[PDB]
Amino acid sequence: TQYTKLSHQLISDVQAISSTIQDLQDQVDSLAEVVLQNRRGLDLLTAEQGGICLALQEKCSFYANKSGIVRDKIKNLQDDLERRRRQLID
Amino acid sequence: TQYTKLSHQLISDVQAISSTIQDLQDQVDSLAEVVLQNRRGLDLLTAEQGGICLALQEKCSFYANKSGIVRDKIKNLQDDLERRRRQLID
Amino acid sequence: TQYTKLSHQLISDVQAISSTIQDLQDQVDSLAEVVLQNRRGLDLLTAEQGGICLALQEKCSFYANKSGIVRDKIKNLQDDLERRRRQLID
Ligand SMILES: [Cl-]
Ligand SMILES: [Cl-]
Ligand SMILES: [Cl-]
Ligand SMILES: [Cl-]
Repeated sequence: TQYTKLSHQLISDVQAISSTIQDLQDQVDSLAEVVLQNRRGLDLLTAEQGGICLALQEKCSFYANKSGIVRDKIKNLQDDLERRRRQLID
Repeated sequence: TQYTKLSHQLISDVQAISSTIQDLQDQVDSLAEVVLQNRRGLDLLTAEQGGICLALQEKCSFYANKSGIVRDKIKNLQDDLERRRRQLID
Repeated sequence: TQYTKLSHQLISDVQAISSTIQDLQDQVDSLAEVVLQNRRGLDLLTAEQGGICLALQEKCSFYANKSGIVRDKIKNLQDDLERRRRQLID
């Protein structure tokens, strides 16, 4: 009874954590669309300067997206929790 | 002894993870304020064009905030860990 | 056999979660560089107005970075998982 209970608690905690990580990736993705449109906007406004990075005389920063990596890992983890719940009944 | 130890370890890990998720939401919220002010700034600069999205001739991106969802879930999880610690003593 | 198995599962879950949190911090850091360059860009374009916040007649938003806090916590957690794996063999 004790081992399955702690097993159940682990699955529940990991599920809750996984949904929260999804929420964070959801926000990062949403915010990133706004930020990259803002960069396109600044590049438009400074087109004659060659874009905002050249206007600033700076090394240019670009976004390194990992949305697919995170979403796959979370889905694969959630799929494993589904299997684990089943085996606790069985 | 073993079961409470693994129980203790689960609670400690989940607590540490939960604080790190809070940190991520803290940064997302902070960065989002900067990004949305940047959008207001671009919309001001291109007011005569109808704002930055129309100036870019693009579908307009807006931010989808989930801060309250995440913060509630984390607080509710931390509250449960508090109860679990108590029951391990009891 | 059961206790080490659930112990193993906890370590594996926490490891997977920790890597995903790293991914999120990686994206936040990358996106933050783009956002802060965008702010410098807007401040350049509105230099005569005193920068974008004064041009907007708004309280100015600045980014509160916690990258080092998160990365340390994750590395320290991963180091502990390494020790725990070893003790499960021993
Ligand atoms: Cl489990
Ligand atoms: Cl931005
Ligand atoms: Cl527990
Ligand atoms: Cl463990």
